[PDB]
Amino acid sequence: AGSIPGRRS
Amino acid sequence: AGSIPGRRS
Amino acid sequence: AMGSMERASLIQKAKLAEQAERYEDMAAFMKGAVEKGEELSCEERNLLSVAYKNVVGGQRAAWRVLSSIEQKSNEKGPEVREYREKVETELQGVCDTVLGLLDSHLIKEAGDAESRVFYLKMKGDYYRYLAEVATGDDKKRIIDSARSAYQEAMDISKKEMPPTNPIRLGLALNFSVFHYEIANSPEEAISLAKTTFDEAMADLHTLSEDSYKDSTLIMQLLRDNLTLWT
Amino acid sequence: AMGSMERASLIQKAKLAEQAERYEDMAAFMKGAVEKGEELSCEERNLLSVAYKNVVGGQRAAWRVLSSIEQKSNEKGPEVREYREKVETELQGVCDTVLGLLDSHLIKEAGDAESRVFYLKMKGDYYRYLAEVATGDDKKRIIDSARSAYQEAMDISKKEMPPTNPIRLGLALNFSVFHYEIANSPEEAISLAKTTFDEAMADLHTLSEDSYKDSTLIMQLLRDNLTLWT
Ligand SMILES: *Cc1ccc([N+](=O)[O-])c(O)c1
Ligand SMILES: *Cc1ccc([N+](=O)[O-])c(O)c1
Ligand SMILES: [Cl-]
Ligand SMILES: [Cl-]
Repeated sequence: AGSIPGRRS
Repeated sequence: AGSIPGRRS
Repeated sequence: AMGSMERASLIQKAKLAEQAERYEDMAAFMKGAVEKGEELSCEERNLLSVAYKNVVGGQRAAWRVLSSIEQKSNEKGPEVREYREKVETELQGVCDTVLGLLDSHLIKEAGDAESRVFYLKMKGDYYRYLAEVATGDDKKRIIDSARSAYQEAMDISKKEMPPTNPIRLGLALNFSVFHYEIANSPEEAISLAKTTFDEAMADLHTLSEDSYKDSTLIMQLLRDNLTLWT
Repeated sequence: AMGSMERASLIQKAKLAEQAERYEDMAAFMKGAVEKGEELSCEERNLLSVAYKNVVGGQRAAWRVLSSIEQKSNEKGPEVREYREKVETELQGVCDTVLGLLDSHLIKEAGDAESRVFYLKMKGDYYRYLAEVATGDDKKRIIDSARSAYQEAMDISKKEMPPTNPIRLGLALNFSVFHYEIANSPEEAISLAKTTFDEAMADLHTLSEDSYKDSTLIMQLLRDNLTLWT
């Protein structure tokens, strides 16, 4: 189950 | 030019 | 340690730290920028979020490795537990720091829907990360704190944003993960993901080519989860 | 901070930190183990080396990103230089820490060829990393310190180890990189890599299947460099 990766601006 | 990676035991 | 550096220099160095993949530095720089007391721009909010997502993401991955080893062991001594506890404490400290920034005073000064939803989504996420490792008297209160932040963000985004807004979509994605992984409510998770996806699909016709790409990217993540859950 | 923890617990936690990809922790645990004052086993030496190779490897990668940005800029202000300097100082601190461990007192207590060559190779490597960022009065002395450590290690390994020994091969590989990248001696680098490879090829027939795999792995790295250099 994937949340927002959100690790790259 | 590659040295020994050496990052995994 | 950042009180003596200009706000603009902190932002510039946060961008450099991202390029160098120095996310602990990036987070410290953005923490310094927040503590200057001015509201954050859209780009600045993204830098804050990216920095701490990377830091806590590394901590969560390490915690899961160690927690898995610890579960298998249950005699090697106290070492696996001790070290899992150390990582867990550092993770909780980072979550507390982010939540402290939101509470002092990012959220209360956030008046626009875009900023307020963004910060409330963050608040839900970092309580969710606390909930992932919680086991004591306050696990239920931690879960309800995550739920409450997500719910307020959802209510605002449904009133103030179009169904394709990327922040609205990412909030719904993460709230659905909260339902599935934390709240033991897989049907709620599936229902939210489906309704979010379908409402966005119906609004894509209003978007430019670039906005279409932004929205369909996150819609695919909703679809990926539904494929895994059904 | 590790003085109160058992040596064996430090080693156990270093292994856990590697599994969790927490290399700063791994290095601190192995630094604590070294400071207990006992010699290190073969496996323990590898843990020490892996930990600090990862830590400094991350710092070197970040330094190169920032140094490249800084070179392109040469007006954005002092920020790129300031932050490159910060990373550079942290990198130099890690190198100094490792070199301090070797000098106090790993090398002087290392009597066997396998341990002494291992530590002298490390000493060459971490002076090489200092040389990569050096620009002042001591750049030449730093380069000669790397050269001297590598040379002593080479002399021992040629006397005491077979040409296929993985430590002997990795030492020659890294000394050849020193020649090519640091000492402006590409012909020496090429000659060393070729002679090392050919002498190993001729000794493979003496090895078991598992030793053969270990040696040919590093021989391929020598070949990769020769392909790049010729
Ligand atoms: C929380 C969130 C929502 C959307 C996007 N996006 O990429 O459009 C994020 O990175 C994060
Ligand atoms: C320095 C060195 C030499 C050999 C190997 N090996 O993998 O056989 C290393 O990891 C490091
Ligand atoms: Cl610990
Ligand atoms: Cl700086």
